[PDB]
Amino acid sequence: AVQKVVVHPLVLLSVVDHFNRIGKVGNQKRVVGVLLGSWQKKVLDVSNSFAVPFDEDDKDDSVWFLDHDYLENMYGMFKKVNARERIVGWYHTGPKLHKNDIAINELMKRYCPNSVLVIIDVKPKDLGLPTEAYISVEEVHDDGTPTSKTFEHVTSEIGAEEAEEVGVEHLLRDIKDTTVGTLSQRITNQVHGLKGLNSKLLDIRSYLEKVATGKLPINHQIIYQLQDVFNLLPDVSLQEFVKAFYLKTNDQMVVVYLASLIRSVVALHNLINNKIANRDAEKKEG
Amino acid sequence: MSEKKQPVDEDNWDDDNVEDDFSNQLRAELEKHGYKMETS
Amino acid sequence: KLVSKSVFPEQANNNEWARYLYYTGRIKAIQLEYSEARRTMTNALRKAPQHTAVGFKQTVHKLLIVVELLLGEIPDRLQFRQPSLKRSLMPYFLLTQAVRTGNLAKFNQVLDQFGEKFQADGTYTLIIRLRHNVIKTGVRMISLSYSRISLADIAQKLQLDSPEDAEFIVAKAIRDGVIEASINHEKGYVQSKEMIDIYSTREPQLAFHQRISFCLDIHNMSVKAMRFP
Repeated sequence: AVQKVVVHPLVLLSVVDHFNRIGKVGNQKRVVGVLLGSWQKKVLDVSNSFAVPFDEDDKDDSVWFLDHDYLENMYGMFKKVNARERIVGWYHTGPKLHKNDIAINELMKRYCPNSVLVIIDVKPKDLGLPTEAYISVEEVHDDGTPTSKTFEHVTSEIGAEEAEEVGVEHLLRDIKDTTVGTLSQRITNQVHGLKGLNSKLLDIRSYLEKVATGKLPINHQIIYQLQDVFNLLPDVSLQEFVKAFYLKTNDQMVVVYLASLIRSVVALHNLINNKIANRDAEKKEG
Repeated sequence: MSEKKQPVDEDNWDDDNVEDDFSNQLRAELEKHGYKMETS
Repeated sequence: KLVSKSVFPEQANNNEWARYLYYTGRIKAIQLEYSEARRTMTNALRKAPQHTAVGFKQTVHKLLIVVELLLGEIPDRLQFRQPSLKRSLMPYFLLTQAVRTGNLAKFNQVLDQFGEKFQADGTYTLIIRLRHNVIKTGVRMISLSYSRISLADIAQKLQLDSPEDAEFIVAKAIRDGVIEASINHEKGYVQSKEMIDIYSTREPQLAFHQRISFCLDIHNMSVKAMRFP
């Protein structure tokens, strides 16, 4: 395999309304329903999906039920009314996974050989995009365990469609179009500096988890390696960027030229009609 | 205030100081000093 | 004034604010604050264009440009020649000619010859560093011309009688930051040189906060000007 996904918010509301279907009744654990999908390339798409009744008792996390007859009858309806659509996986509303999810996944990989799950949150405040993709494949193990069948975080994104926001941006009414030039950059400053480096501080919290704990899979495979991709910049004290300040002066050069010349011409913009219309409105007032 | 007696009774203003040296001196400047190479 | 300086909230009639900045800039003439005086006396010069055809703008320019001659360098003054000025010989055409020449005999012939009109100057502190402005105009012209110059050339070509007197003038020139000269005090070498990095790497992009601070000031003066009707 999967490149990434294309997921419209329509199917997310198709999770939300069934969360309304279960929020009125006894919610045991969470929602598990079908994720239909439009798989064409190694990229993915989802235009629609549906749900299915489900309970689970947490004693061996193996007593859990869908209705495959209901799944294939309503899938026969939706396949009948739309030949484009097919199943691509499932979803769950509780944002943390558990051990049964490989039995859900591998139990429904019999219909199509991939069955991607979707993490969402019905009350999201801290995540970025809600949508999430795994794939249940193996890297065996370095020790080669008996089939360490593993979910893999395939990258994920919100999909888009022409004329799908006809509802949406009319509904929300709150959008300030083109806040370039005012405070959007510092919204992204607070949220990327703070909300980026706090994630860095939870990764260094996981480093302390390797200090006092974390011997499970101490993970000396990807961590220092892509952290050496990070360590393309060893930015230690004395800072060692003598070969970057004439670079910085080259970067500052043209832009401060544009501010000098161009903003002098911005003065040349305001002054003419400001004076002429000024004294028109001044000495032509009486 | 202003009068009290007086109602009864890139240009040259840029150049006139060097043009003074173009007014009294060095008329045939490198044409006698230009002639120093062969007259002397 | 200096303990209780209070100037206008808003400027008055431009004749009054013009002549007012001429008065206080004419105080900074004798106070010898040469930086502010050239721009407030330039401002005051250009800001009063209306005058009687026999003068008072040549009075304002005449008694304006004396310390501008005393800056060590001057441009060739204004830009609009006046013949009744030429009859009155007010701001000394011949003396500023003696300034841009490195001359001393005709210079002090202007000084000694016209002293009844130097009474009409009333600012005899002009000459006491204006002969010094002749010699600094000479060393500034020659030093500005040559890449390297030596005391064997200038110290007796300008007849300063000795190496060390020119080393004192270049001591005051490096003290004034005029020249990037050096002097080997062993054989008598002014081992003078010219510094480098005239490119627009850093200095104009630093200057653009003065250029654009100026521009935003005129933006806001245009806005406050718009606030009136």
